[PDB]
Amino acid sequence: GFHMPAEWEPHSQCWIGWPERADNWRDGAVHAQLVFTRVAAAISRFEKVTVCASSAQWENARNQLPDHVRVVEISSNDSWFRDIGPTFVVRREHRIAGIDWTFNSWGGLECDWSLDSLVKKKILDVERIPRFSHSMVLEGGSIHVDGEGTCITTEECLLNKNRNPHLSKSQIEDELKAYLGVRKVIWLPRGLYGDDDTNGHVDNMCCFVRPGAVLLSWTDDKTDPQYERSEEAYSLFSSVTDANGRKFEVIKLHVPGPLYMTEKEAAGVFPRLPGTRLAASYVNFYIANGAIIAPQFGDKKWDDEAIRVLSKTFPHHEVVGIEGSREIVLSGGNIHCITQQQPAI
Amino acid sequence: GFHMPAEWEPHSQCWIGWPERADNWRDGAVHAQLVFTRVAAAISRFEKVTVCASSAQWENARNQLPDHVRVVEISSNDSWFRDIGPTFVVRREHRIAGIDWTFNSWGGLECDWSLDSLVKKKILDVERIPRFSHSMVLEGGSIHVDGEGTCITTEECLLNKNRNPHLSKSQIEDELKAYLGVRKVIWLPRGLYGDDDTNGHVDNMCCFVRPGAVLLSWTDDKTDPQYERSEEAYSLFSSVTDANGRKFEVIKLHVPGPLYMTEKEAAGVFPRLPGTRLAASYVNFYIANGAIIAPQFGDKKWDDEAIRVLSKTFPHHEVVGIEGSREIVLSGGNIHCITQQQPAI
Ligand code: NA
Ligand code: NA
Ligand code: NA
Ligand code: NA
Repeated sequence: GFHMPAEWEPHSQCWIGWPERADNWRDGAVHAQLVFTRVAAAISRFEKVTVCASSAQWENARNQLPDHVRVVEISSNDSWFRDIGPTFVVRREHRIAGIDWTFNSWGGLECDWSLDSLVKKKILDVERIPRFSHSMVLEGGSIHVDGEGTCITTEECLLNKNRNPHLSKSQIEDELKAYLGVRKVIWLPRGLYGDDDTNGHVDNMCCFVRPGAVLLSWTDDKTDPQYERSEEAYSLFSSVTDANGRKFEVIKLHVPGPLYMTEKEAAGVFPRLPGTRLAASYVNFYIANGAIIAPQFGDKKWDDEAIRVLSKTFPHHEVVGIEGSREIVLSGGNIHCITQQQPAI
Repeated sequence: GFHMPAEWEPHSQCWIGWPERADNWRDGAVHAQLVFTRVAAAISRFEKVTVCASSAQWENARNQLPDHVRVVEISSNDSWFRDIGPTFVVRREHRIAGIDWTFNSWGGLECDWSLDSLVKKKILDVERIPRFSHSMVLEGGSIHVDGEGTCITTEECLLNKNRNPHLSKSQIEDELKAYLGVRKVIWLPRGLYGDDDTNGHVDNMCCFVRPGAVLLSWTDDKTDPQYERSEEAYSLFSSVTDANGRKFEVIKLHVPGPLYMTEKEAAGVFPRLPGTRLAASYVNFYIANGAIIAPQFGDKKWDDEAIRVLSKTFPHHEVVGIEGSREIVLSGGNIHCITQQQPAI
């Protein structure tokens, strides 16, 4: 009787990690920490925030973050709490639980994720919230829900042999149905071009706005490899209905750039290579209570256009652009990847 | 308008650390961890418990402790949360706060306590409880209160030049009055003989049973050096009144032994020396909601007598003796030293 509510439904708080590993974040994560502070501070205007830092980083996080953000000590390999935090479910006796999916470092065998694996159970232990363990590998960034019985995902990620090669698509779909409380799963073939680290997480490709409506990463440039992925997703959405028999409205959200890691950015990481195409999309935003917390990549034309489209799309939410989001995407993710909502009960 | 309530007043939870340092706990703390589990499990029958472990120990603590005990990650140098946890105060607007006294490793300059110093603020941050910082050095084990305006302490500890040599007795007393919400401080000259590590903490010498009544560490052996300390305290209690003008009832609680570290015990620590007299007293018990959690040192005569006296003294509480408490005292403390109550509001 539990289900995953939509991200726009009310939250009691948001969980965020704290970056530090010098081999993934340039210059010892100094720039990324400034942006994590900016994101946490912005979200905290709208809902309570907990930032989780290692022992070595706790004082730094506590100094940078404002007093009304809670700072706890939770050790991790890295700081992508969308994927390593628990996925909370509600039953409207316990009324909230967390799903502890198995983590495997985004298909990483094919190199240590043991601390990251413990993040789900540690957060649930802090909150004294029951844990539902699952042997299936899954990351929260790979699924999206409308809270009304529909889930969207990508085949590129969930059917990759680096995830659950013991399972067929039907078996995976049945676990999503049972654990997320959904009745229909929409399988986009592919996520964002260039998102090789996650194998095409849906949260970088498409998300719900409301039941029956999605934002879709888009480019008007038919010569760019993103075009065929976005067009294929657009065609799928235009050909199917949701779990309640609604047609989809699709709103295009144009990708920046393309953006590429510079020599200076790559040199700061102790592998991240000069010229690497960045997996950048404005779709990787977080919905906080009454707010959209949206990336800004330092590409003025597309940054301003994304704020315009998000403001029109979410007319009852305050849209907040976060300067410096390029510093998150240099390490492979964005605002949605670093957050995990806790639904209110 | 805040004051420290008595330890027998209702608690919302109890905070406990988790031992691990091989240079203070024999055999890598394996024996002490069994006893910390025993104490936490016993307290948890009566009130909620949080055990705080380092990243390296979190899984071990989580395995040993029962499911209804919360396990959080808080780093520390060592695990004496009576002295390194916050002292909570209540105002019956915020109704609870924590005092963050300065810690200095029990006068330790005259050798690293930087992580221990952060424990107070970390616990208050987890709970989102306001923090009152104090520049004065103080450990919670060095004071005891009745919740009705009286505090007892020792001169041996608080007037030692290794604590607050900038302050006179009057200045220290005024800080206790202001921060604990007390109107009279009773200064025992001395704590327990042999308690050189803490310089005679009151919690190993004497504690309140109820307003107007104390338990006092005692020996009938006039040849033992404890006798003159206990007799001096008995005479003081018999000569003064409390903050409300009550005379004191004194109940004697006979020390075990004396007990001495064995060669085998000392050899297990990676300094703790063979033959060291142990600073052992049954006074170092914890009052949980409706329970007395009391040491048992493996000295059958005095262990049984302590349970008899505590059961008579606290007729409305369940007395629970903890087997293996000698393993705590080998490292310089006991059940009261490893706990810190959080008062209910
Ligand atoms: Na701060
Ligand atoms: Na991958
Ligand atoms: Na356990
Ligand atoms: Na000392």
